[PDB]
Amino acid sequence: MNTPEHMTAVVQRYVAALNAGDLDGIVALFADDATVEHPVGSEPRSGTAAIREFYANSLKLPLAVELTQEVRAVANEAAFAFTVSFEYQGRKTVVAPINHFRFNGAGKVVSMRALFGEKNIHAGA
Amino acid sequence: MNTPEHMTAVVQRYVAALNAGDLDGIVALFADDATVEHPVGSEPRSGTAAIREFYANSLKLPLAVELTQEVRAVANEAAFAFTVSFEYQGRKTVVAPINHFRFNGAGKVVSMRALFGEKNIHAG
Ligand SMILES: C[C@]12CCc3c(ccc4cc(O)ccc34)[C@@H]1CCC2=O
Ligand SMILES: C[C@]12CCc3c(ccc4cc(O)ccc34)[C@@H]1CCC2=O
Repeated sequence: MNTPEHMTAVVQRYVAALNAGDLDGIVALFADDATVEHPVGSEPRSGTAAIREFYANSLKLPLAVELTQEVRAVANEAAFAFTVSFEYQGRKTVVAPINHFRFNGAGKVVSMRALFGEKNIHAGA
Repeated sequence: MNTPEHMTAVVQRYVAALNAGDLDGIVALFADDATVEHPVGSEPRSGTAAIREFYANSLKLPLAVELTQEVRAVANEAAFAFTVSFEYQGRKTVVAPINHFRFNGAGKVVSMRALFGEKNIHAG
């Protein structure tokens, strides 16, 4: 099994990597054949190239990402509450998702699902 | 597809029914063919009779429950952060899971999963 400490560390490193604008850092958390599903209910992005593309696009704006509560880690899975803040043309957005990671045997992430809706996107005006 | 309003209010009723020790009310939120998996990793209890006994058992001690952040609701799913507290034999325990609901076409919860580890169980 994965250890909860390893999963929690991966979640923390993922946030730090977002904050550092570190694309290779993020992508390396993932399995070769992982999936990102963003938002929940959309067609999952699949494989390294599509994952790299999703995060490359995500990082076009400077992000302030913040783990808002302790990570919840059990078996081969982790879930976490966080915020992602950004600003474009003088307009602030704070999104509050809850994300879910499944890990494989090697301790790599095999799926990401980002669960959030419109009521979780918060504007500055 | 379910409304985020509806999935959100269901999360509120759930928390309320836990606080109220209102067993019938927790159970009515779930579909006939729902399953509950608590903690993620265990064998899912399945169907109305097994779900009721799951709650009946948890409700042997009075539960103090509260959402610690906004609900997230999208597509047919909601996820929520919360603490659940109880007191037995002179010890207070606080657990902080994140739960995940899937809803069916008719607005009932057809799947629940409680995500928490040892580090989310707190002994004061
Ligand atoms: C600034 C601008 C008009 C307004 C505007 C632009 C780009 C992004 C924006 C984002 C906003 O949230 C509000 C206004 C703009 C244009 C780019 C060039 C231009 O004239
Ligand atoms: C299962 C639960 C979340 C976790 C939890 C509950 C009750 C007692 C518990 C006791 C524990 O040692 C660990 C976790 C729980 C809640 C009852 C309803 C609910 O959603």
